[PDB]
Amino acid sequence: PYANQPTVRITELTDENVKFIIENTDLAVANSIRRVFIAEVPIIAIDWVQIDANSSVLHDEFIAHRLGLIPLTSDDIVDKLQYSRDCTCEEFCPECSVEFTLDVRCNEDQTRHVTSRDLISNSPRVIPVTSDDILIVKLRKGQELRLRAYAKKGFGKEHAKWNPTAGVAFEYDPDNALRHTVYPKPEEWPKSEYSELDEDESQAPYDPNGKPERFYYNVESCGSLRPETIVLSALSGLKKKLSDLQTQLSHEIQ
Amino acid sequence: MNAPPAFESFLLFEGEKKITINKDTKVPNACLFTINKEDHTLGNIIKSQLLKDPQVLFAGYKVPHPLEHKIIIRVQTTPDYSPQEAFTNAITDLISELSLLEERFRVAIKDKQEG
Amino acid sequence: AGILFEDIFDVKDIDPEGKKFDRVSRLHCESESFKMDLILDVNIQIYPVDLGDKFRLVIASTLYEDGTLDDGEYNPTDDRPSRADQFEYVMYGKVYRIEGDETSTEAATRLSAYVSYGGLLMRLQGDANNLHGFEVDSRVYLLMKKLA
Amino acid sequence: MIIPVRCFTCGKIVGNKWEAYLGLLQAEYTEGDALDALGLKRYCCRRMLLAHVDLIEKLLNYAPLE
Ligand SMILES: [Zn+2]
Ligand SMILES: [Zn+2]
Repeated sequence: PYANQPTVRITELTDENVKFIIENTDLAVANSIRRVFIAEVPIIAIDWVQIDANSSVLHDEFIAHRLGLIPLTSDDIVDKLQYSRDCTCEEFCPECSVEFTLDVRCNEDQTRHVTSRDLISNSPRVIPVTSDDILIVKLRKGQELRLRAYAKKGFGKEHAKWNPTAGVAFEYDPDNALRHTVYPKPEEWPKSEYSELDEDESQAPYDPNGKPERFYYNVESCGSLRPETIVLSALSGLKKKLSDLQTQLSHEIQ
Repeated sequence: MNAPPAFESFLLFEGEKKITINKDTKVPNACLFTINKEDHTLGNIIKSQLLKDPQVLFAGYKVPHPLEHKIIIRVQTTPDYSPQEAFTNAITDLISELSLLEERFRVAIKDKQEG
Repeated sequence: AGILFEDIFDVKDIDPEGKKFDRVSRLHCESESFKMDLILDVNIQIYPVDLGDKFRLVIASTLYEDGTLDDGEYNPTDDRPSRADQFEYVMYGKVYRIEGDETSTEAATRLSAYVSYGGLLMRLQGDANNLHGFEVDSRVYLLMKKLA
Repeated sequence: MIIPVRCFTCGKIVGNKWEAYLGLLQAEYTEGDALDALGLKRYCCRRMLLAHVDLIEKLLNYAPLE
């Protein structure tokens, strides 16, 4: 009638992705954890682009949309930052945003590459993660792009710019022991990387008493957060959501 | 044009209750929890944890419409145990589970980094 | 008791017309004592049975072995001693047809009772004396246990 | 028009690889080898660099209206 005792085993940990395994857990908790990786980990991404001068070939909304998609280093600052909608200011103070300034004038004849290197932050902790650098726009001789933009805290549910994951691989039952999927010709299907069968079987023998468990994860970060930070913030956020729901439920019952 | 704002899928507007309880008159000891501005994230996990309880005779959830943001969770229980008690116990179990998972994930990170 | 019928059967064919459902097989079985012919759709995936097996079969009105009616509703929390504990495979269905060799002049000597356990169909043919407990649109429990 | 910033499907950063991709192609790499060198394993990410048409280089031929 109570919680499982989930066990973690990290198989790989690089600076761009983390691969791990969770045993002793139901399918719903693992799926919600993957869902929270994708759509509920807050990061800092550019929003509120104000363009002072844009004589480039790409129109203004194009440049703003490209700026929004640039990932920003938000490893340790995002937790103490506040949502701008909740802050008490003109919506941009240092406690709820990070200012960015771009001012590029192409004077030489050669094609000028406006990259993420040209984004100057007012806070050193928050920079573009590439600082090759992400190309924003190419400028001709005589063209200019000059703007100031901010970066607010948000999560992937609101807009995909705030999604920190570059693809979250999730798997369970690599040998199809539970037969949650029914191969018409199981011999034709390649073995998963976590499969434990020999090269004469195609599926594990069917287990009627089986239950989903030993969920394999591979969380690849776009760069704005370290992958371990993504997972820790994900679990913290889901716990926070459940605690807030418990608070509201208690208030409703009383 | 008619596109809804992106923020109104997790934000409660003024005078909107996060969660509302209504007794189901069709069956004794059955309740419906309508939680606004939520999705399958809480619905599926709460449903699974409620199914783990032995005293819960029924536990299910549905989103009435994907474009809208509500989850209706129906919980029926044995006569000696209320649905509200089961719901609270399920959420506390999930919170304990995720706290333990956080601690063990931190320990695993420290071992992998040291190793 | 509430046991409409009881016997020991042996499987004489597993899937006679070729496999048509990857999880369900239509066992054809004979009874050594009552000499009933049995056709019965069994979910082989969870309860695998192969050819030549033997099993006690019981068709019962209830499971509580006291005459208490089942109510036809799923109660996972049942403290009463269930007859199903003495069996490996348990199904719940409704008899939907009782044919026989009756004429307008004489009653039936042979009866064939058909049951539909949620779709899994069973037919039980034999002499009429042992199928007097069967009556149409009544709920029954099929309790099967393999015998060594 | 110009290389997209993210991969449309998975969201991986791709905008910081177009110039490197072209440079590898000038080094006589097969396109599969170039994409493997850039570290795009999922075919969703590979599709974007493999199928991108860079029209901004053509748009920069025209003089600006200043
Ligand atoms: Zn502020
Ligand atoms: Zn991709």
